[PDB]
Amino acid sequence: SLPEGSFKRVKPQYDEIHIPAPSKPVIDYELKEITSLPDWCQEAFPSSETTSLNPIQSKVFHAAFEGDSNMLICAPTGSGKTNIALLTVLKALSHHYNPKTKKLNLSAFKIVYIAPLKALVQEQVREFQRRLAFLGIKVAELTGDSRLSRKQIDETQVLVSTPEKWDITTRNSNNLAIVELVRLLIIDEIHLLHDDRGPVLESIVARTFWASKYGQEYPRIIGLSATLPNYEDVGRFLRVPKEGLFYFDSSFRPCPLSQQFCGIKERNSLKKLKAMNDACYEKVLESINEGNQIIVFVHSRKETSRTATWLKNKFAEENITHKLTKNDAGSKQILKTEAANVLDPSLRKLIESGIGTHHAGLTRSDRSLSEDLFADGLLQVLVCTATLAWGVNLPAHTVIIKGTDVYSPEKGSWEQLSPQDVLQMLGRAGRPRYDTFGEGIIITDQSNVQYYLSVLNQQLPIESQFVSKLVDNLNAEVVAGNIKCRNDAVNWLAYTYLYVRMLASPMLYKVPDISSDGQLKKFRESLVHSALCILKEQELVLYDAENDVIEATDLGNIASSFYINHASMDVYNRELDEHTTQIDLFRIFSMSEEFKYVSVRYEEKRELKQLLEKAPIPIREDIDDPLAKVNVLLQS
Amino acid sequence: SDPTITIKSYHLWPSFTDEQWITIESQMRDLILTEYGRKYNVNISALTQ
Amino acid sequence: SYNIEDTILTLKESSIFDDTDSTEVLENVKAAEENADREKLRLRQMNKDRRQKKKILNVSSLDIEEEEEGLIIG
RNA sequence: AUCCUUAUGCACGGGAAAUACGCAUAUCAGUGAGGAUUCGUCCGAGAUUGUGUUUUUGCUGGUUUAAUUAUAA
Repeated sequence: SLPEGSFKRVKPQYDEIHIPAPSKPVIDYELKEITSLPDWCQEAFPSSETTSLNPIQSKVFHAAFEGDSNMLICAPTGSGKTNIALLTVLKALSHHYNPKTKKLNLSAFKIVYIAPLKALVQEQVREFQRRLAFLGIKVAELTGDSRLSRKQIDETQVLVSTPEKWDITTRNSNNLAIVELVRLLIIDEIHLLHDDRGPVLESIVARTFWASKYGQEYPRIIGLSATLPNYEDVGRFLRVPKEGLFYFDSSFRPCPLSQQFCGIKERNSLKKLKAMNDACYEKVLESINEGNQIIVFVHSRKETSRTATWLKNKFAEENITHKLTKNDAGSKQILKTEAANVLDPSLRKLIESGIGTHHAGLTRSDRSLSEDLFADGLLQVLVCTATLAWGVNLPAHTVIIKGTDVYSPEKGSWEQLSPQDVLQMLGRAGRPRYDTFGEGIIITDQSNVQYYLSVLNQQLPIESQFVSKLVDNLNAEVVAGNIKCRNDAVNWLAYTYLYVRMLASPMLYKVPDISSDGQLKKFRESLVHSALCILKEQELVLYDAENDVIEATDLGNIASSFYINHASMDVYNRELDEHTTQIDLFRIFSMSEEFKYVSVRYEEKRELKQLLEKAPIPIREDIDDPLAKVNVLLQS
Repeated sequence: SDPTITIKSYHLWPSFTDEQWITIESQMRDLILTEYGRKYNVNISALTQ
Repeated sequence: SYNIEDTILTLKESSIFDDTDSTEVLENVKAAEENADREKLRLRQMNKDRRQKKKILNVSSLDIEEEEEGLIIG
């Protein structure tokens, strides 16, 4: 703690603590060069700028060729991960691909790359194409908007999928040949397990080990993640051999992250918000004089525009010219070409000032435009929601996170910024390629700073949320037919990620059994009981308490196929009726649980009002209710 | 919760120390703030002092 | 003797002289403040929505009138 | 070394008032201001003049909704 805070500044509005940049790594190792590779692998790095691998990569690489084993990398994800995955891919290709005969063996190996987001999948795919073009490989996307069919999967070799669509592809019974063919299963951002999509990954993992026992040849599993505690427990979840585990701290990061907080001493929201804006302004003023390109995160998208307006009138009151003093002719040109043409959320004026913003709710084209302009650097300041850290790789020298309380429809309450989101926001930083270090900043209330220091140290385990997704996963598995009884269910649950975590800390995750049942037999079986009661109530699976026999129903099969959540499922069950009509169909569709996170907005409200007058299919609900918004959007 | 904390024949409420009350009062405030919202569909966090 | 509903029921508030000879009701303590806080809450969120979003209500005669609208042996 | 008296400074705690507190390149005033008396005497520091503010001085508090993505084709 004491080494972390070096220096603290006290200011009238706020008390700011300035953490120094992390230490540079000790060298016990050799930087591994490219000429050490075999013949075909030397084009793995077609542009070899250093001709030597980064501090993280070399050791993990030679270990990766040396062993064929399940591996885990907890790393800054400083662009180091992309190349490592590429290299393991090339190894599998060489194992199925002869060194002498240069014909690539296409039908032997199959590869899967699990990237949480569609956009990041896209980016990855272009990377894999660039690096793998010399072998003559088809690298194509299996997920979502990708829209690959029954055939192209067979044709392709390397796959880049999102977790959801990969889950649904491997869940289906007919394709199992492809699943067996895949030798190489790469999991990017295994730290996702903390978040509620992570349940899908652990379910996929469980299916890989447990579900294919009739062919029974286990594929190579490579986890790739941001640095996280309880790495050992992660390995015990997967298989991981002790040597495959590589834990690298932030000292191995390309640009050391200078951590900074401002505690806010104010309480009432009207002065508190003003104090935050003042602090942000002060930071921006310190940054831009150094020629620093800056990002300011916020909670909500509506917050972005008003924040940028505040920076325009305030920042401009201070000095107008300095933001663009250079190439003002070309800045006027490019700015008018971009802003004036495609933008229509009254965001053009912000672009024109040269403080822009990016958020969900900005047009897809406008969105790409803002990214590009901020890359060129006519945009000095970029106000953003949480989309960028999660999605896009583009780093920016200074990163400010404004505020604590985010509203989550999960609770229906304002919670604190969750650590897993904070960390990935801090990830985008001073550019590893160009700049030397980053500036992280967190605009926050002082009382919660004590919390953010620790959670920002990344001492927090990847929390297992399997409790919510357990039921649906179990149903899908019964549909596969792999579980005929409670004992089978708990054996599958032994390879489940919550199992490990329970073993580590039973009372944290509410194991009553504790001393009893070291293997948590009765705890596992009790969860299965709990699941199969509600499933049976939803007529998803057949179950009997004392006799214990399991079988899958038609509704359960449907939920498995289209990956409907169990809540959505029972909603359909009751709300659909014999006499239900066209009006009620849209209402039920709206009621689908996947829209629970949807809510009506005040900038949306005028267009909603115009719609619902002329809407052909009537709405029983009203403008204030999100369901009505959903089904009118459906009509549109 | 704690049977070791004994209501005498004299008193109504059980005898605690101060800090035990300090926690209990928070636990009691929790029921109020959760059920007011839960009944009225109102989020706890957004409430002003 | 008129009821509204291991539960206990208490007398609802009524004026002496305005009540005079009239039917008296028995309601639950939590149910009375329950209903009152549901209705008045519905009025509060509509207050914040009206004043914030600056919308003008249709209301008038029938709506305000309908807003004016708002046995056991022992 | 303990204990005590007086005056002054700082201060925790407890009251009362703000028709009350002050200011003066200004006139006097223990070298006698202003009063009192039982008619012998007795008390002993302000009085005039101008002015500032005075239902009030400073400072505060309350009230007037993140991202993301899943079908069998």
